[PDB]
Parts: sequence; C-alpha cells; structure tokens
Amino acid sequence: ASADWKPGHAMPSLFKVQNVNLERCELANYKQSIPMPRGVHMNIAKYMQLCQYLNTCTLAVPANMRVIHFGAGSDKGIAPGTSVLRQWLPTDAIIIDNDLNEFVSDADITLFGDCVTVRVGQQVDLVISDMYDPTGSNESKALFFTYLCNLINNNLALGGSVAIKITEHSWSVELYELMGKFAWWTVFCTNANASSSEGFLLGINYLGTIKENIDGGAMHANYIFWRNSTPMNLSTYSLFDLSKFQLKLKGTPVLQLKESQINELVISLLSQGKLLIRDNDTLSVSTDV
Amino acid sequence: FASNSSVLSLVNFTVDPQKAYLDFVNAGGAPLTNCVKMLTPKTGTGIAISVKPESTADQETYGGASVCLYCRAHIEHPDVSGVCKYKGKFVQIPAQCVRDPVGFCLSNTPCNVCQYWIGYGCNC
Ligand SMILES: [Zn+2]
Ligand SMILES: [Zn+2]
Repeated sequence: ASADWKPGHAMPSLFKVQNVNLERCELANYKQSIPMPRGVHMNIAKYMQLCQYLNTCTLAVPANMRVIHFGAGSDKGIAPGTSVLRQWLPTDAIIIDNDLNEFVSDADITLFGDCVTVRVGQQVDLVISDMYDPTGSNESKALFFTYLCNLINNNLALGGSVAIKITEHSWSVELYELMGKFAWWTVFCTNANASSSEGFLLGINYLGTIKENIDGGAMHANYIFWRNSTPMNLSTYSLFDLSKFQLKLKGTPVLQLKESQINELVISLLSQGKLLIRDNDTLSVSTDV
Repeated sequence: FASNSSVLSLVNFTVDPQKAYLDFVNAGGAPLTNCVKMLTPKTGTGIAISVKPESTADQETYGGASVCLYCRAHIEHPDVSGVCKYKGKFVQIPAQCVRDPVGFCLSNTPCNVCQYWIGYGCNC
C-alpha cells in the first residue's frame, strides 16, 4: 500500500479533463478520525504532509523567503501549522501569519483580524491558507476568496506558489481559474485528513499569464468526482521518517525585470522553479484601517 | 481546557508570574497543556533552544512560543531585551519532563557558554 506511505494524494489529470455535474461528496471513511502520534495536534500532521508534498514540487526557495500564512490560529489560541512552517522553511525565511482572533505563534510577524486587514506592501513568495468559514445547493463562495484572488493577481512574485485550503462547500470559481496562471497546479489531500473533503489547491510557480483555460465550476465538480472515485486511507506513515523533511536550500535567485523583458528563457526558468521576479528590498506587511 | 485559562488567568494576578506558576504546579495544580509538540527525527544536537528542532532520543521538541509563560499568558516578558528567548525558535525538553514543559522552562536555564540545559546536558 504505497499510497499510505505518501504524504497524501494529488488530483490527477485523469480527473482534471472530465466533464461532469457537481455531485455531493460522499466519502466511505466519514467521522473516522486518525489517532495522533505522540499526543500531537492533528494540524502538526496535516501541515507536515502538505510540506512533504511541496518538497516534491519545484518551489522557489530564495534567501529571505517571504511566506504568508492565513488562518493560522487553531486549537484554541495556538498555531501548530506556523511552527511546522518554521521547522520546514529556511532559517532566514520570514513568516507572517494571521487569523481572526488572538493566538500565540512562532511567526516573525503575527497580525490579528480579518485577512482583509493584512496589507501586503511587497510581493511574497509563498502563500499558505487554512482559512475556512463555518457558514441549499453548492455555489461558488466569495468571503476571503476575493482577497486571495486579488493577492495572487497583485502581491505574488512571478515564480511564487500558493497552497489554499478548500472543501466541498468552501471553494471559489475564480480561484480555480487562477490556477491556470501557474506553471502547474493540483489539489492535494493529506493522508492525515483523508476522510474530509478538504484539499489544498496548489498553484506552483506563478507566471502572471494564462497557461491553461480552466472552467472553475466544472473543475470543482471534477475535484469532487475524483474524491468520490478514489479510496484514501487515513495514515501518517509518511511522518515515520523525517530525515529529509526540511525544504531544500535552493538559493533561488530574485530578479527585477520589466514585463517587456520577460521572454522565453525567463518563462522557462520561472516554470522550473529556478527564478523569482519581484523587488529585492526589505519586506513590510502591516495592518490596514 | 478551561483550566489552561484558569492558571493563565492566575498569573495575571501577581507581580511574580514565574513564582505564581511554579508554586501553582508544585501544589498540585494542573500544568498548562496545549503546548505545540513537534515530530522530529530524534537525531538533533540536544541544545536547549535552537532555530530548528534538535531533540535527542531522550527529548521532545516544542514550538517555543507555546512553552513560554509570558507568550501564553499575554504578559510582559522579563528580559531586559524585551524579546522572548523562545518565540520563533524551538525548545528541547527532557522526555521525563513533558508533563509540564512550561514549568520546566521556568525552572531551568541554558548554560551561557555551552547552551545546553544546566543539569540536562551541560557538561561545563
Ligand atoms: Zn515569550
Ligand atoms: Zn555548559
């Protein structure tokens, strides 16, 4: 059972190309929960498995890497996911995190309040979102998704990536369509939470231009069809060997370029995870009014 | 539970939060729980406070802010620096002490030259 030793499952192109109606998500394992190794928060296992999958992706990993983490508060007032990011990322990476209510965190900067109050002054390299609102037919939601879509279009370095939590009912047409502006994309479901319709929508290496035309509503129907078609066993076996857990120290270069200078070579380097385009100044992410 | 809120409330009613906490747990009070225990290859150097997890086979690694009394209770840090020694870092706790990680950190000091815990690793 190789898949149980993997960190989770990624939506294959076999289901990306389907054409189906949106159906209810019905998972065989429901209400079945996984025991947590060593009395550890479930979010430790979930974030670690997300990181392990991102280790197989062509992430750009520069010096002074800029990481923003939304929905970082959990388990009444703490942020295990942020601590996992600190364990995973380069020691010189900057972590900014955010959630509605107060919590204590190992981030470099922690901002409380609605994500709309997080003012990203300069483009970032990696966005992690676990935002989920607790609140009849399943239509595209708006909420913080409007904010995230705007962030991808404006505040994300070319070559940067995103990992954004969605579920059967918490999802956005526009966010699926923005995955078409990355070199590669998928939905990733951790083995630790495989009995939930949760998935992480992954956009790897932002290109700022449409590489794949995606019908967002159709693609969410494809995502549910995939979940309905795919046995996934709860498992944290991938965490049994952590000797290679940390993100590779790639030294990815950061270049400033005009849009007119972005040619075939640059698009190729961005698409392979070998380049970021953004400012190389010192970062500033503040609270708005 | 509501007991975390209880002891975290208590240390706001005192001029010596370190003593309030230690006296509380030494008298049988429930230690603070919900500390952020990480999963690690227990192949680290074993120093007290580290930028990455460094647990040996006899230790567990915690997210630093979650085992800091001052961070958890949202009160002023004692350090002349004003900056927390744990927040943003990882803290190694001897495995025999995991029942109360906050109480351990309040009760011990890393070696100044050696950076291991005095009595739990420091050979100076
Ligand atoms: Zn602190
Ligand atoms: Zn020493």
